[PDB]
Amino acid sequence: GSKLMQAIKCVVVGDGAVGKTCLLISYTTNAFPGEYIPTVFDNYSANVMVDGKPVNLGLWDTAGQEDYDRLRPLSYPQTDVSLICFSLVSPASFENVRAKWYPEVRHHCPNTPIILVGTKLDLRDDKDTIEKLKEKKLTPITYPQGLAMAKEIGAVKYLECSALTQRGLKTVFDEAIRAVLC
Amino acid sequence: RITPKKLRELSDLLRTHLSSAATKQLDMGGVLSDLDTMLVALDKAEREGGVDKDQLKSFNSLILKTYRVIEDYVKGSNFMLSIVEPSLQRIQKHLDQTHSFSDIGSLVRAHKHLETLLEVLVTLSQQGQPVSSETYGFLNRLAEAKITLSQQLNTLQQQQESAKAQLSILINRSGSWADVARQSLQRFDSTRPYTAIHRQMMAAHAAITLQEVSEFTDDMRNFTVDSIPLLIQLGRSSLMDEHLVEQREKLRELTTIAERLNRLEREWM
Ligand SMILES: Nc1nc2c(ncn2[C@@H]2O[C@H](COP(=O)(O)OP(=O)(O)O)[C@@H](O)[C@H]2O)c(=O)[nH]1
Ligand SMILES: [Mg+2]
Repeated sequence: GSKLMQAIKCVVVGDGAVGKTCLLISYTTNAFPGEYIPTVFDNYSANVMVDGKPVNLGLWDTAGQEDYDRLRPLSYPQTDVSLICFSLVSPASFENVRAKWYPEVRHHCPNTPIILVGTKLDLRDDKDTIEKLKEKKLTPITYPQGLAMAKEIGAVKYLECSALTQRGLKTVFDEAIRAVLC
Repeated sequence: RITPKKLRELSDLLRTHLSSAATKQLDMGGVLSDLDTMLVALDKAEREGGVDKDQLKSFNSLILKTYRVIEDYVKGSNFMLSIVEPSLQRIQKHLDQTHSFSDIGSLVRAHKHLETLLEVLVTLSQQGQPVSSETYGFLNRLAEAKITLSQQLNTLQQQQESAKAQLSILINRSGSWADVARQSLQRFDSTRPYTAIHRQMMAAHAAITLQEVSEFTDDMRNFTVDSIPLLIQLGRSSLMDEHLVEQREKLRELTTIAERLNRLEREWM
């Protein structure tokens, strides 16, 4: 016979090259891609156990660019939760959380929970990356900094993760799910 | 093979869509699927003649005129994705290929086709309920194809402009000695009858000719160094900008002059 289960829609946004597309791949295939990385991940829906009852998790990747700006809006309808991603080693991606992504989502999805995701957690303690940024008066975003951004945009949870090491990765999606079951 | 008869079979087909358009009946899956056919037909025809350049142009026109009309008609369940996807997959096989300047028009047409499926499919979306994930997934695949393709097409036209440019530097420079050299060579060719002594005589004739153009010996070495590769790149195809094959053939004539004179000594002395 059949039984019902929860089906949840999830939409990921954020500046180009913050790691959106890799996050999704690494999570759903347990493999960070070598070369070739589509702009937007093939639309794709995952069954995840949570507290003993399975849940269907529809992952909608996005981009922005120029074709991609007419496209992104079409993902928003009926969204249950949305992740706003930015790169921990790109303060400009951080600024667009307040400036761009937060307002865009609240426009299209009033009342839907938002998680803020700081990405590329592995690169924060990488001296190559840190030196490059020192070389132009920049430094990584810290936790209390991201946590405060999350507080200010009314995000339900702030989470750091690294698609490459998978370090925070599974937590991000568990919390995304959890935020929808209240 | 694409014959003329086939081509007008295909043209009467488009005209049919153009009328259904005129009277608000256009089968949009019909016309998009059929257009894909036109593109492969026109592609095949372009690269084995059999069809005269008169029709090829009017067929191209008629295609574009259909695209036109589709764009104007859009302002006023996965059904489309189902019909239109084959076209994207075929066009996707062009991207992984290697391109020459004869391919320009083919790619301009493919681009217009993706441009058009995109505008049509986003329009049906922006109004027709939320979009399915299959269609969203297609849409993005379309946008990635269109931008990769724009990037190659721009590389190709950018490269061609610089061949046009190189061509006319070399044509302009040649002509310091085009004149002297052509005429020298004409005199040399017109006079030439074996034995020891015949060999000395032909040697002498060549030495005279080399002298006549001795002010350019150097220039003509350097010219063929510059111009032979350009000619290999531009190749011998009938299918490119008309002015460009003109300039191209002008450069081949110039190059055969220099190359004769650059060879003359090791050939006859
Ligand atoms: N070092 C590192 N690089 C990453 C990580 N995630 C993504 N990247 C790199 O960031 C670039 C952008 O990745 P992508 O996921 O396509 O960016 P997107 O436009 O936001 O989806 C690529 O070169 C990735 O390899 C990560 O966790 N660690
Ligand atoms: Mg991407």
